[PDB]
Parts: sequence; C-alpha cells; structure tokens
Amino acid sequence: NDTVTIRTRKFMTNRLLQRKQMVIDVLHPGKATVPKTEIREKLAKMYKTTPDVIFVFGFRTHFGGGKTTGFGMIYDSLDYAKKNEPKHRLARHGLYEKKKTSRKQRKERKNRMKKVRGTAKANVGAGKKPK
Amino acid sequence: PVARSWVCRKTYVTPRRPFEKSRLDQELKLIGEYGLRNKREVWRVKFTLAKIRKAARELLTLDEKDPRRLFEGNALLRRLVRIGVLDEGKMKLDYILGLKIEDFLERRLQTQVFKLGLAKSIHHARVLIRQRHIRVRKQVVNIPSFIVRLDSQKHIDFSLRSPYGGGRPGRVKRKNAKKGQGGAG
Amino acid sequence: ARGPKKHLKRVAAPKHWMLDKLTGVFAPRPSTGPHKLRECLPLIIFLRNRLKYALTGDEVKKICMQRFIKIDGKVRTDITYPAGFMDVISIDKTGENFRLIYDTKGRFAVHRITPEEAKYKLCKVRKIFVGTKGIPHLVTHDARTIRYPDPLIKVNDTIQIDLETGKITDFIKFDTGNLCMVTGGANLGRIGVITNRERHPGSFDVVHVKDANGNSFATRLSNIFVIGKGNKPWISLPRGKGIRLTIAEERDKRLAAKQSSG
Amino acid sequence: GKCRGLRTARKLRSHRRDQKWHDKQYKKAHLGTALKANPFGGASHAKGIVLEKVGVEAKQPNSAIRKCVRVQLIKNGKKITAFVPNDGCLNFIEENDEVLVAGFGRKGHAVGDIPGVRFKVVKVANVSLLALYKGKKERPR
Amino acid sequence: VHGSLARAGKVRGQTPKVAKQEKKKKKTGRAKRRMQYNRRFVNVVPTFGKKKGPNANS
RNA sequence: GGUGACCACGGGUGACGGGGAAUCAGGGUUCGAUUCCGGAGAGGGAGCCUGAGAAACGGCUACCACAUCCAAGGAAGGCAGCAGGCGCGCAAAUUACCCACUCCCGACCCGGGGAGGUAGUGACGAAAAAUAACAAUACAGGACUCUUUCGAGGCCCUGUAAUUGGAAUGAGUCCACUUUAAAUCCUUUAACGAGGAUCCAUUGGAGGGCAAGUCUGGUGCCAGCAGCCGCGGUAAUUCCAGCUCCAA
Ligand SMILES: [Mg+2]
Ligand SMILES: [Mg+2]
Ligand SMILES: [Mg+2]
Ligand SMILES: [Mg+2]
Ligand SMILES: [Mg+2]
Ligand SMILES: [Mg+2]
Ligand SMILES: [Mg+2]
Repeated sequence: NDTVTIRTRKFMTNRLLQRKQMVIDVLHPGKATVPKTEIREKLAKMYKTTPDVIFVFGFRTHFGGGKTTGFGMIYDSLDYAKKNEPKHRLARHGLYEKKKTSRKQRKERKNRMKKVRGTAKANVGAGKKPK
Repeated sequence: PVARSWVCRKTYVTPRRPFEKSRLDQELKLIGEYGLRNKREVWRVKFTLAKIRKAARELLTLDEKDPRRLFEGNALLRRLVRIGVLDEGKMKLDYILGLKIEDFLERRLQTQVFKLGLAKSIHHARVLIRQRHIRVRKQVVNIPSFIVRLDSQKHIDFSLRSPYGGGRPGRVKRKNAKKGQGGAG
Repeated sequence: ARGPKKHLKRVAAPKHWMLDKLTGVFAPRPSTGPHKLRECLPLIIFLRNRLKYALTGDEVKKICMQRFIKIDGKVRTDITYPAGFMDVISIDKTGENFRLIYDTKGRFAVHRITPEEAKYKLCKVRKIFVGTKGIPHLVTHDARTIRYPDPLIKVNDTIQIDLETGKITDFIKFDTGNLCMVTGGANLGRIGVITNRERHPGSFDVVHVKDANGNSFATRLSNIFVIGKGNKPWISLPRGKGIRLTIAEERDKRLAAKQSSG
Repeated sequence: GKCRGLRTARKLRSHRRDQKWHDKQYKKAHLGTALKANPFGGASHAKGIVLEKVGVEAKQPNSAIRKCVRVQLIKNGKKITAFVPNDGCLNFIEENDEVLVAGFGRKGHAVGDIPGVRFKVVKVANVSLLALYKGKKERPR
Repeated sequence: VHGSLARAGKVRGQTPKVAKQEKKKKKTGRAKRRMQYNRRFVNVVPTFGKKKGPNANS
C-alpha cells in the first residue's frame, strides 16, 4: 500500500459484451505480489467504478520481483457480468455456486440411466441403492 | 494428439578426438581465464562461433550484390556489432571469419561485471551473479552466460534488494548483529 | 476415411490464419459456405485473433448469439462461418465495417471502411449460362447467383453487387489496361494493371500484370480479380496500396520508423 | 576401365549392388543368416538360467582358467557360454539363477584369450554383478 | 571339466583390507577447474626435469 | 492378341507411403511403428440393414478360434479407444482430476466429449545452472625492487593450516500471495536455514593407442586384467588394494 502503483496498457472498450478490458501491471518494489482483492479496489478507484464487478486474472510475476502483469476486465453493469463471464471467475468472487458431484459418479449414474428403459421412477431411482 | 513442441537442439559439439595435450591445455586456458564451470561452456561458444562462420562462408561463396547475400550479410553483421564482438568499422563479411573465441567469452555477463569493477575476480563475478546481486537495466539476471549488448553495457549495476545497493542486509549480517547485541548488556 | 472430415488440425490450418501451435491441437474447421476453406477466414479468428474483441471460442460465440455481426448485411450466428474475400463485416453496434482484403503479404487484413462505402461489394463471375424458360443466370465467386444479368457481362468479369437488394450496380470488363488484384498463389495480395493475357488452349491461361512501381509478375487467370477501371480502383485499398516490397526495403522502412519513433 | 557414358546409370547402379554382396558387413546385415544364427536374435541383452559353472583354459601364450557359466536363454532355449568378468564374481553365481547376458564387445567375435565365449554376465538374480562385486548390495539371503 | 574352479577369487580374498584414510573434501565444479588451472599454468617454472608430469614420483 | 535382359512373371522383405530424422567438405549411407497428410484394420474371413456418406464393428448376420454366466431349457462377446491387468520379452507410466483452454457433436448462447487439457511415474532426450567467494597472516614463485649472490618489502598470483573471520547466498523447513476448472510446479515474498560450510559428486582410468605413477603392500602364468598389442612364474608403472594424479 505504501509503495504500490497500478498501470494499464492495451486498454480498449467493447460494447459487444459491454465491458472494458485491458492489461494491468503492478509495481511492488519490496513486497510480494499484491493480492487480487487489492488490485480490484485500486482499479475500481482509477476508473470510478464499484470494486465488485471487476475481474482480474492471469497474474504472472516477472523474474526478480518488481512488476507483475495480468489481465483486467471491468464491466459497465453487474447484470452484464452475469450475462457474459466465465463461471469460474464468477465463483472466485462468490457469484456462482459450483456443482459438487464427481464426473466419474455422473458417468456411472448416466450409464445406469441408459440401463433403465422408459420407467421414470426407476430411471431417477437407479442412483439410490448403489451409492 | 498432444500440442507439445518437440523443438530442441544441442548447443555444443564434443571434440572429434579426446586427450590431445594441445587442445586440453588451450581449453583450460579459456576456462581459467573466463571462470567457466566446465569444458561444455567453452564448447558451446566455440559451436556458436562455428555456426556463424559457416553462415559467413556460404554467403561469401554466394555472388556479389546477391539480394539474399546482402540482406543476410547485413543482418549477421548487425548482430555481431550489436553484441560487441565485431568492431563497427569492420563491417565486412571477410572480417567475420577473423573473429575468435576470446572476444565471445569477453562479452559474457560474468566477464563484464568483473571488468566494470563490481567484482574482485572472475570467480567472484560468477558467484555474485548466481547469488542475484547484479541487474541489467531494470531486470536482475542470475545467468553468467548472459551475453550483454552495447546498449545494455552502461547499465550494469547492483540490484536494489541486494546487500550492496539498497538496504536489507543478508541473514548472516542480521544473525551476527543479533548475537552481538544479545551477547552483552 | 468413411465420410467427410469435420475436424481441422492446427498445423494443417491455412497459413494466413496466423494460428500458433501451442494454444490448441485443433483449428476452427470452417463450415461449408460461399468460399473455400483454404481461402476463407472463419469469423471466430476474426473477432479473437484479429480484432481482440473476444478471448476464447466461448466469448466469440456470445457476440454471435447476441446477433451483432452482419456478414453481407445478414445476421450470421455461425462461429466458424467462412467469410472470404471482399466481404463487408458490419458491426453496427460499434458502427464499424471491414472489407476483408488481402494485404501485401497475402494475408487477410483488418481494413476499416466507411459506412457509405460498405453498402456494395465487388464479385468475380465464375460462369454464366441460360436456365429454364430462356432465363440467363450468373454465378459469382461468392457463390451467389443472380437471374437476368446484363448480357454484356462475360465470364471472369467483375460486378458491383449491392447489399440488401442483391442486384447489379455496375460491371467491369476484363481486358488489357484494367486494375486487378491477385487472389491466390505466390503473388497473392498484389495490385497491378493487366498488360497481357496468354491463352493456352486446353490449359490455364497466364496473365502478366504490372504494378504501379513497374514490377511485372505473372499468375494464373483464375487468380485474377479485376477491382477497377484503368488505374483508379473501385474500392478502398488496404494499407500499402497493394504493392510488394523485397526484403531489402521493408527492412530499412522498419528501421526508419523505429528511428522516427525513438 | 569403368564406363563413364551419360546413359550408363543402369549398369553403374546394377554393378554397385551386385558388388556390394562381396564384403562381409553388407552380406551379413542383409542376407539374414547371421540374424538367424545369433543366439540373441539381434538383441543387445538376453536373460537365461545358469545350467552350470564351467572353466575354460586360455589360449596358447597365456595360462589361466577363465570362469564362465553355461546358460540357456529363456527365449528360444539356446545353450551358450557367458564369461563372469571380475576377480571373484563366480562365487555370487550358483545353480539355476536368472542372469542378464550381454555381448562381450566385438559383435559375436571371441575376445581375448577366452576361446569361443561371446557373452558376459551383467546381472545375476536381478542384482547387478558390479553392485555385488563392490558390495553396494547383496544377494537376497 | 577339470574341477579347477576351487581357486576362484583367491587373490582378492588374500589381499589385506586397509580402510580409506580420511581426507578433506575435494573442490568440485568451477572451483575444481580453477584449482587445476592454477596448479599447471600460473606456477610454471622452467626446470631441467624436462617438464615433469603432474603425478611425478620424485 | 498383351508383357518381357530398358528385367516381365515369381519369390523375399525384420516394407504402410510421403512430408521428414541421424551422419555432415562435396558426393553419398542408413532410418522414417511414432503426434502432419494419404492408406489399411478393428480376433480371421464373408455378407448385409440404416443413412447423403459404412461393406461401420464402442451396428447386425453366419462360419472358424478363443471365451463368459446357466437352474443346462437358454443368453451374452470383441480394450490395434483412455486407464489398468496377464503373457511375451533386453525393452516402455496413473484402473488420477476436468470440459477452464483448442475444437467437435446436438433441436442448441445453457448439454456432452478418456478428442483434448491438467497433474502423477518419467536420468529417452534437449536447454539453463549450485557444491563456494573475499580479506589479512605465515613460506615459496614472479621481469620483482633496493648493495653487484648474501638480507628485507615500496609491489603481483597461486598454494598449504589456522581461534582465521565476518560478509553473501541458495538446497531445504515454511506464511501468505500467485497460477489453476480445483489444484501442483515456477516467479514473488514473511520467519528459520553454512566452517569438516559432515548441506560430503560421481563414473571410468593412470604401459602404448590415449590424458594421467619407473610410489607402497599383497599375489606369483594363480587369481585376475586385457575392445587391440599384450600384463601376470617373487622389488608387476598393466592384477588385488592404499595414496596420489588424469578425463568428463
Ligand atoms: Mg508389415
Ligand atoms: Mg511413417
Ligand atoms: Mg474400416
Ligand atoms: Mg442421414
Ligand atoms: Mg466389419
Ligand atoms: Mg552435494
Ligand atoms: Mg592401480
């Protein structure tokens, strides 16, 4: 916080997804890489936006510390962020719950769905006994 | 299938015969003078020199004012004067063949940081670079074989985080100071 | 194989796509369309690898489903639609239109065009004939066919199709002294004036064409695309004006630009 | 003299591949008789079972008892003789052990004063013979 | 066969076992190259021994 | 009638073809199962249904060879797909996570994909690069210097052993951050982390080829070494060892 500055380059705004995307780099001389939460509050401060619609990712620290470059995408509204954004970035900010079922379990369950023909009760009940 | 690259090459060539007293003595002269780790390092820079000479030979056998010769000859000359192994007044393809291995080893970062007074010996230069105390421009380099360029020549200096530029002395210093103050009243 | 291929390998992709080996194993296999996949540019790589509007395949699909791109004035929801050559890619939300023209180095360029100049398109007639009821028909390189063409148009000529109507505004005859652009082969992306056409019966004709700098180069007849009358082009040209520079001069051009910027 | 005509390439090429059969290396590498006769079957190494321990007299100028083993290969069941190349490594060998056997070093030709032994023992009972000789690891007792 | 395998490993068994003496750790890597570079190039003395070898037993 | 010494036909192939790989004066010689393109096959043959496209095999039918369950009346097979096994061998990995990326399929902005991505085993191989540096004492060495050998120091580099002797760093422990679909690794960065810095560099050699010992003890044509010359029958520069050197 004492000596940490943010700069933005390759900035361009596209209304196609109603967002403004840019490449951001943070200059932290003596600290570690700055956390994403601090980056979002600084970027929202610079662009006069709320620090809950911002997304930052892809942060790589250069060798020897100092600068760290990532990609920052901001939006003109939160609703558009729901419309077009990767679900993992949404879940990072807590705006999207995640499925908690194993892919292997889903394949076994679906294979048991294929085994049962027609009958809805047994089709949805095939995953009950062999848990 | 997979999106891997599989693009690699060897940077060195082993000598055709082993155990020649003349060759072994000459290579050990280069290792001792420029603080090289092993014989592979002098073989790799000999190999890069040989590749440059091979390209220069092929261009020389090519006809005069050939567009391919002029373009690639000027390109190769530009790289040589950029890394400082070839004099700027000596912009000739013939003069490339006169290059040796001594001036290629001269341009290494280990040699340079010794010859700019930042290191007491060539071995002190290598261990300092490996310990990450020397930076070029704004980026700190820990590679002894970093071939420096003429533009980057003037900008070699101690890194800020090292206990030779900015603050933050090393853990040996902090531990020794702690024991000194803790060992008395 | 047993049927048509619906996959495209990344390295097997056309060179002008500028795709890289590391990102993925595959490539955007272009769907069937008005242009051959070997000479097209799929819309996905247009909005992602050229205009940087989208980042991956999912994002570029999002604009298509929001129905913002109008290839030839028609909304296309196909992510891998083969655009092709001299097509007005119009995004009216940003009010920006592009004509997909080859540059100097034989690759599709980001050629911005004014909205008024974006209402028409040049096309090369590939064959003419007469169908039922004695109706003359004409087909173009853009695969679009029109009924009732002007009888003066012969094959390998040029027509000025009009968007939103699909009619002919003007036509250009193919003869010596016309401004053309090479659309295939080594000289792809070059502009010159037709100087000579050698006819080889039973084989492909060879057309010799001279650019504005005096450099004269040959090509096949099928690679010839007339784009103007005399010396004046009928469309806006991409940067470089369709000239070809040998490796000596674009080197010092880059050095001069670096010197001026420094 | 050799024909140098501009249209003699057929005779030059036919004469080359005809005369190439007259040198040993090309003949053995393409006829296939050497491959069939090789107990290893073109393999660098091959495993076998120690039939018995044997001693072979050296050649005329030398005088020693080279320590070898008769070993039949687990593939194709051929009985061969393998040298045991150290000071006391025959003691490590014993009856009915699985031994890795390599060539001796000059491609099916006998080496040194050992008469008619083309092979040497590399590993015995899955542990390296050099490891046993230098005491890095021991026979599983 | 003659049954002369009894003598196998005779000399290696008979050789008395003397342990390796303890010595300082040898320099390795770049420092080892430095040591042998100094041992034969910077201390060159012209002597009537006809350039004795590095392992001379004199 | 057609094809053949301008090599037909036949046989062999440890032959899928090519783009390419290795070696590299030039010319050539080998290798191309292997990620790209084309072909062929799905235990061996054969015949079919549907479909635009199959002679499909994670479609069917029959025979041949194996082989599964049976209440012996019957039924069900195709891992040269990803894992994982047995066998074969000199010879080759996890019965892992995920559609986030590249794309593909679908009625489709939403579903699916052992395609593919990620991680694990991984000294096939390739790139980079630690295992130490510095200072001052002693004794040599240097064109050293001062009287012209004799002694010292106004100088330079190594060496040997030392409370030296206090500077620097990782390899590791380990916080957070970062990456990522979730992780891991890497890069940052807190706190520890070096004086046998015991935080320990090995593999092969020392007669010649071919760099390096006419050292010491044992053996005594034996054991063994030795790619080739050759060594070994009593003080073996060649074996077995110790020390010391050499090569990477
Ligand atoms: Mg075959
Ligand atoms: Mg192949
Ligand atoms: Mg098939
Ligand atoms: Mg159909
Ligand atoms: Mg079938
Ligand atoms: Mg170590
Ligand atoms: Mg010895």
